[PDB]
Amino acid sequence: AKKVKIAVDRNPVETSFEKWAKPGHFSRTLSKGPNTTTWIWNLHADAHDFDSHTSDLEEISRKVFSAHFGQLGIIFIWLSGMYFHGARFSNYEAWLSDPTHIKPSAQVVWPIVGQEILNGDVGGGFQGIQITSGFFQLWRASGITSELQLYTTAIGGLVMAAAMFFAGWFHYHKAAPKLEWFQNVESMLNHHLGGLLGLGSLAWAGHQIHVSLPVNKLLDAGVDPKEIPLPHDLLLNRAIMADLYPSFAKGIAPFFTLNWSEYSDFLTFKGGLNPVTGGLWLSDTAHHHVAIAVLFLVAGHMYRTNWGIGHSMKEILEAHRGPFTGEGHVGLYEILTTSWHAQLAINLALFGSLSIIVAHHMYAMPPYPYLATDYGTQLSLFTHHTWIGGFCIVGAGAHAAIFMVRDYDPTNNYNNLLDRVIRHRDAIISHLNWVCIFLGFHSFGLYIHNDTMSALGRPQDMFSDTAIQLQPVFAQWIQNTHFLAPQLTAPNALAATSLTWGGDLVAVGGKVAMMPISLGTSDFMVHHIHAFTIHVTVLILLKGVLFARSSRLIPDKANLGFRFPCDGPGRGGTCQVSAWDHVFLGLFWMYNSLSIVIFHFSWKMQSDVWGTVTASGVSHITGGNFAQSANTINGWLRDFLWAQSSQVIQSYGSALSAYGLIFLGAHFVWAFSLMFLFSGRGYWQELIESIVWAHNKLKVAPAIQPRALSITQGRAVGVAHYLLGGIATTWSFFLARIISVG
Amino acid sequence: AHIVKIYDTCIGCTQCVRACPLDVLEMVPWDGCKASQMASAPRTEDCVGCKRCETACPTDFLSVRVYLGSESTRSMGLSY
Amino acid sequence: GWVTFYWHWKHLTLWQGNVAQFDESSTYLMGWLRDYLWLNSSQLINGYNPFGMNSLSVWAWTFLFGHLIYATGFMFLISWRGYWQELIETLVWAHEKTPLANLVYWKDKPVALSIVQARLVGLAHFSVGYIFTYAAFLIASTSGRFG
Amino acid sequence: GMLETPVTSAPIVATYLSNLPAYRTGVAPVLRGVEIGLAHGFLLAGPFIKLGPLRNVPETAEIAGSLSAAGLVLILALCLSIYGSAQFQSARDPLFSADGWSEFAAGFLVGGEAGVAWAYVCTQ
Amino acid sequence: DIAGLTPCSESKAYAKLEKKELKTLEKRLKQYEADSAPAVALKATMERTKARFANYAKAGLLCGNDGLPHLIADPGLALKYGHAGEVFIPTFGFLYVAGYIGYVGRQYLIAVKGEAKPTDKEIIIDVPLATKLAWQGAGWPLAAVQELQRGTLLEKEENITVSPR
Amino acid sequence: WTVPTLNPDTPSPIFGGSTGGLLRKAQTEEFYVITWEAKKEQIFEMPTGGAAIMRQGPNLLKFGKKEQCLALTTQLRNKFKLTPCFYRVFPDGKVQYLHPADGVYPEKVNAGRVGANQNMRRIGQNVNPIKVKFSGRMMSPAEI
Ligand code: CLA
Ligand code: CLA
Ligand code: CLA
Ligand code: CLA
Ligand code: CLA
Ligand code: CLA
Ligand SMILES: CC1=C(C/C=C(\C)CCC[C@H](C)CCC[C@H](C)CCCC(C)C)C(=O)c2ccccc2C1=O
Repeated sequence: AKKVKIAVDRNPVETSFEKWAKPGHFSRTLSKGPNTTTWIWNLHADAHDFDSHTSDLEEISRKVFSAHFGQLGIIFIWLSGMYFHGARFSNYEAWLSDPTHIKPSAQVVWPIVGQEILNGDVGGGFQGIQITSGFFQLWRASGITSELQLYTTAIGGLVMAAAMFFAGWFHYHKAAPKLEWFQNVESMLNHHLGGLLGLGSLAWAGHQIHVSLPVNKLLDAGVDPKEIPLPHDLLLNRAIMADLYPSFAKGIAPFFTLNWSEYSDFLTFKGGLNPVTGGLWLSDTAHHHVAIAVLFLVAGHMYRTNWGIGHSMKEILEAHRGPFTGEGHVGLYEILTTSWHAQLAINLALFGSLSIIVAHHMYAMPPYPYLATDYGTQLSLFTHHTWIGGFCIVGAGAHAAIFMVRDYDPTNNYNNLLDRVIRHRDAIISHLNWVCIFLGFHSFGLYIHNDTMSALGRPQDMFSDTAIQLQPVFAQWIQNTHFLAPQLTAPNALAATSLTWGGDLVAVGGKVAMMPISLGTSDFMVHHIHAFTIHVTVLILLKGVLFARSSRLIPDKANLGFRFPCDGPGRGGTCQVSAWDHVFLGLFWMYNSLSIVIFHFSWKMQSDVWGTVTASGVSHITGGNFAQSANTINGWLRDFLWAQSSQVIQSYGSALSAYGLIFLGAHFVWAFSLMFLFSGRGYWQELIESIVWAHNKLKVAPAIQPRALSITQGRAVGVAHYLLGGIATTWSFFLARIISVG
Repeated sequence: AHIVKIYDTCIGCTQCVRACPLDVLEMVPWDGCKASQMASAPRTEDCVGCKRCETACPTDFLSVRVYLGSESTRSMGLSY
Repeated sequence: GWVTFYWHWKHLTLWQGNVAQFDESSTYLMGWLRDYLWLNSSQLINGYNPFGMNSLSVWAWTFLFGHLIYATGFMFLISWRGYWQELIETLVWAHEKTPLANLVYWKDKPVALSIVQARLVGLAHFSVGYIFTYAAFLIASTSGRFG
Repeated sequence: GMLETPVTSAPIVATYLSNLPAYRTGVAPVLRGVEIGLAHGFLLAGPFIKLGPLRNVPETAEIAGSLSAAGLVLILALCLSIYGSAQFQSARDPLFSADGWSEFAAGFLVGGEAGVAWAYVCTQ
Repeated sequence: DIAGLTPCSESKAYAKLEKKELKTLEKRLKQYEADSAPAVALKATMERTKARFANYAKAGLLCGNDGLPHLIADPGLALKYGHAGEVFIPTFGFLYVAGYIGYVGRQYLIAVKGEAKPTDKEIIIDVPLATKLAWQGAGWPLAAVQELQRGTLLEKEENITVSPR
Repeated sequence: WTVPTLNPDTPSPIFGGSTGGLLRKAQTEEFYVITWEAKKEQIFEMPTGGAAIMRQGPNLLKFGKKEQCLALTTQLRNKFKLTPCFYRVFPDGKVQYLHPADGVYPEKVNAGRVGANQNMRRIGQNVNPIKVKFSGRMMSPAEI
């Protein structure tokens, strides 16, 4: 019964610049200094690999804790800059008056070498680069109405950034928590559930109830922003609040007398979108965060810390034991309290999956005012948070394999769930292998079938709505069920959560904010492409984790490590057997799969949702050509890539000309990467020998011997440039397109 | 079967024998070096060609060399 | 490729009489991408479309056929043998344990392609896709424009 | 040993397989070929008729689809024959021998084509 | 003129190009106020545009049928017709700087080879020595030639490692 | 030292089993058997995946290829300080013994071994490929 308590060590480390002048001090191998250029790369590669610098878990934990303060401090500088640039280099104040006609802008370029052309005409008597980060919509929702309010937040952001860097220094050099402190998982969950998420949600509900709701109620009514009461006047004067919301006339007595229905005027359950702004009702959002606050505060009292009541996480795991799984969840608690990599593998997996869920829900239920009709912001936010989720998931596979090689110990794992999974890995991979082959034929083969039938003049033989049909009946049933939910299954909800299920479109400023989305044969085909490319990515990453330690090819792969190039040309060749190489290959397939996801979103929205409302009806940007054209590969090449890339390639001479340059430059970086992927360092080391000879001939040869990159660094350099070039190419193509037409 | 040759620059460090994951190499008495021992390759039919032995040889140039040759079930490292 | 792009673009402008386009647009790389590759693909990719097809549908089909063989070559050049040999080992296990299929058996033990073989196989796909893509575009752009 | 599992080792599953023509020993290879060929041949006609290029023709659809199913059975019979030639060139069951498999392939052709023809008669 | 080109000052297409660029700037100007911040910036751009087209014509460049300046690279044609400032003079401008940078780096590399641990003098630069060598590089062409004539510029063939042949 | 004789009835470790074990090759071409003595019951890692408990006293395991046997030998020797030995077993019932070939592990020099594939020259003293051309087969200069 070890008590939960604060435990630190005083002055564990000395604050000196001595080690700043001795590169490689952290590692025994690199401390001796460089002899070849390979040393330089090894310095940066192993800088943050704490688990390999020392075998002491306590020393590892202390570095992780303070390295996290540095990450927090950097985000505050970044957040402070975004708020500061909104105050000083933006047209936010003009945007508040005419949100539907003025383009948000918060970056201005200096007039040098003729780059001032990038300062485009955005509206409000302002010249600058149009932004797609959606900060203007966020600031309006919170109630910000002046650049002074933006300026104060930026100054507060810098103070927080200074506090974060002080905390990191303090908790590493002055008062470093001990290992027993870090292992109070029950205590940490209690505070992070009820304290971080719980009180954070309640505190934000306080801001919305007292600041956001009154300010946005008057803004929607048409009141001039400068004439709206200041947030503190709303807080101090209950009389003003009563006018906007009569419930405030009764104070907090209804809350304590359980007459919660009195607050129905500002704690609503409307559903749908606000017709004036096209975003979610803020009164709905306030009741959301009040409900979420109570749920998490209750969640934070589940685990036992010091007073008997509560649950022991170890006891829960050991009680869940069945007939089919041997010992069961035994041994997981020790794994998850002694391996940082195991914790990181889980957290990256769900944090990445969460970021992808955010992308889907924010576009379908636009939570900010004027977010929906700003098509550039909608496209950018969905695409940004899909890419973030994709990288995090691939990292989850990377750090699951690191655990398997370094932190896995067979003695603690005998006949438990983890052990039994390893003992039928061939069954898992063989079945997942077949599923991927099945999904590739029956999804991408359909496109090849349609392309061949179309080229042969046999349109009646294609898979399409006017031909052999493939209707997503299951998805269509769910769309109808959610559309009728308010009638019978959610009686107290006035409207459906989203307008995608069905109903009538909402138009703001003559543009569609959201309307029902219909699923047809093309949607059926593209969705099963997603299932195919996701399943393949699982195969590559899961295979690396399950075979990290050994396989039928390399029986002792664990001893070789997590990151090695091969085990030589024997046995036919063993290139890229290490678990690190399964992340390297998994990155390509993740990039392949998410590229189709963001092409699917971009074409579907322009074709079927986005458009201009007129007297006759809705005219969409691409005129509803998704249904008939997206069933062939040729349709994607012609109608999507070739037609929509018109904007980016005609950008020269305009404010969007920067996107044209980056479109070419991205194409360059991508092709440049194939040099590293298609070659090997054997050629390059011999090439450097001849180059070194010329320098030797001129007495200008370096003391640090030039070396071709290692085998692994060639693969890492290749994939990093491949991803940057590919992703930046889509980034330029999307923004130049949507900003130009959207 | 691969071909493995030991050259007279061997210093008898034994690192090639330790590195080999198939017990292809062994040390034998010799008089051509201070260690009075030399590497030997009596069981090359079990060699797979991994070249871990070459990775472990300190001499420059190598004193143990592997020349990949005809393939077989053993040299191809198959368990099926 | 650079030689044949240069020969083709300088001649298309001559054959249309508007040599000024090459003189003005050929000095920067956006002109090549915009005024040569993108501009002259319009007829090629319309060989077959949701409304019908014409005589260029064979070159439109071959154009995508080339892109596919080219992209398939990347697989043999980027991913190397060790990954595939270990994957094939679970396929060997699956066949032997499957009832009603282990009655049939192979005579040559399945293995992954060799290190050297995959470089040739990847280079062959890369070259074929290279050639077929430009052959379809070269003929289609020139023939449709005038022929 | 191998990972025991109900699918790999169960009583009900084992009995079902033991009654299939492939595993039913004591039967001449030719007869097993006919029994196996008939089952596959009968099914093979389905997809060709419903989804073939001439599926929408009123009466030609049945003939064209079945005639293509007969062709595929002929190709499969060749695959069976050459497989026996390669596999058995030099044991408990007669089927797994050069003599047994050659009879097996011949039976499959006779049974398979009969099944395709029998499927056609069902339609008309 | 040279190669069929004509002076930009006398080129019809060159003059028309200036109007197009100024017209584009003027079109954006009329959507702002007289002395607003955007208007002042646009007016500044127009002044630079007018200055640029006057400078290139004053420099006596040659314009093609495209009406854009073209440069002359042959030293004989450049000095013959006063185009030395396009390529010829900048050629010797770059080489002086390029040799300056290369010569300074070579001097520093030789200097630290005598030290006990040359490798640590490369990742961690000896700034006092580097600044000393930075200033002395202004006379690199003189120093470079004298090394060549004294035979200390190149290593001996017998002191350079080479592969078997 | 004399060549040990394999005892097929030797007990095997406590292992549930896995899908990474022997295949049809063991029944047609060959397989490998490794045996050793255990001082106490302990958990070790199977090269085929998973964890097994070694019984006190003799233990016996069967593997699909030689490298798997010698991978387990390295573990037992280096970590648990045991002294295993393994054989090659053919479907006909013949048993071939190896590692240690002469009873002493190859890392340690032992009298009586005869040098094999030893060239009394350096790598740089091999003849050129032209001088071993048309020798009836592809031959490296190192072979001659
Ligand atoms: C001025 C204050 C100061 C000083 C003198 C030291 C001194 C020391 N620290 Mg401490 N430290 C400080 C502040 C300081 N620290 C702060 C503020 C933190 C909180 C983050 C830490 C956290 C910390 C950790 C966790 C560790 C140390 C360690 C060390 C030792 C080596 C550090 C080193 O090599 O840094 C040289 C490193 C750098 C100069 C890199 C700076 C990285 C920062 C975060 C900036 C990141 C910028 C980012 C990449 C920007 C984007 C890049 C992109 C644009 C390209 C040394 C005793 C290490 C130690 O004792 O090891 C035994 C160690 O593990 N420190
Ligand atoms: C109610 C208490 C509480 C709260 C609010 C937090 C909050 C946080 N913890 Mg947790 N933590 C707690 C209790 C708490 N913890 C306890 C009791 C333990 C010991 C078992 C831990 C152990 C722990 C570890 C080991 C780590 C965290 C980390 C984090 C941060 C995760 C990133 C994030 O969401 O940043 C959101 C950012 C903000 C909300 C703004 C900055 C932080 C504000 C000001 C809240 C400060 C809360 C703090 C505990 C209050 C006292 C500070 C000081 C005066 C003593 C986050 C700030 C991770 C981290 O990033 O550390 C740096 C991390 O590595 N915590
Ligand atoms: C965390 C969120 C949060 C916060 C901070 C607040 C805060 C506030 N709400 Mg709000 N509210 C919230 C959530 C929140 N609310 C939610 C979720 C709901 C929905 C149920 C409401 C519904 C609601 C209503 C209906 C009303 C308020 C009101 C108020 C105000 C007065 C409350 C009151 O009577 O307090 C009573 C007393 C206290 C809170 C204790 C104060 C203790 C002080 C700070 C101690 C200081 C001690 C220190 C040593 C002294 C200084 C010394 C120094 C100078 C030397 C106050 C600004 C009322 C108002 O005026 O609205 C305009 C009001 O009518 N709220
Ligand atoms: C919370 C996130 C997180 C954290 C804390 C870590 C932490 C760690 N990872 Mg993990 N990882 C993550 C996410 C994370 N990872 C994700 C999302 C992936 C998938 C891509 C991976 C994939 C991964 C691999 C494959 C490996 C690690 C490794 C490591 C360890 C050493 C890292 C190191 O030294 O980097 C040092 C940092 C650098 C050398 C800088 C990298 C710079 C990149 C390539 C720049 C890319 C472009 C840039 C962002 C934008 C343009 C820049 C401009 C200048 C052009 C360390 C424990 C390594 C290890 O050995 O672990 C045991 C290791 O092998 N990680
Ligand atoms: C366009 C390029 C391309 C193509 C077609 C493939 C195809 C494939 N890859 Mg590969 N891959 C590529 C690029 C490509 N890859 C690249 C660039 C990389 C490097 C990053 C990789 C890395 C990689 C890995 C690491 C893996 C794959 C996997 C796969 C397979 C997925 C499952 C499957 O069988 O689908 C079905 C097959 C197809 C869709 C191929 C086309 C089929 C056509 C359209 C129909 C059939 C034709 C028909 C029979 C007519 C033939 C006539 C003729 C005989 C005369 C498949 C063979 C995974 C795998 O093997 O999973 C089992 C796997 O693990 N790839
Ligand atoms: C890179 C190679 C190259 C080439 C292809 C040319 C080509 C040309 N040069 Mg140039 N030239 C070059 C390099 C070159 N030069 C260099 C490195 C220098 C020294 C810095 C000069 C110095 C130079 C002068 C001084 C003159 C030319 C002239 C010419 C033209 C006719 C004579 C000539 O050079 O014939 C072919 C070129 C060669 C065989 C290579 C060597 C050329 C020597 C150095 C100059 C020959 C000048 C010639 C005797 C003049 C006679 C009168 C002329 C009107 C017929 C011709 C356009 C003449 C001109 O302006 O004509 C209109 C002229 O007067 N060149
Ligand atoms: C090109 C290439 C190389 C050669 C690339 C190298 C050696 C990296 C070059 C990095 C820079 C350009 C050199 C170091 C520059 C110094 C830091 C000094 C710069 C000083 C100023 C100019 C900034 C490989 O080593 C390689 C290895 C494995 C597979 C593929 C490849 C591969 O394709």
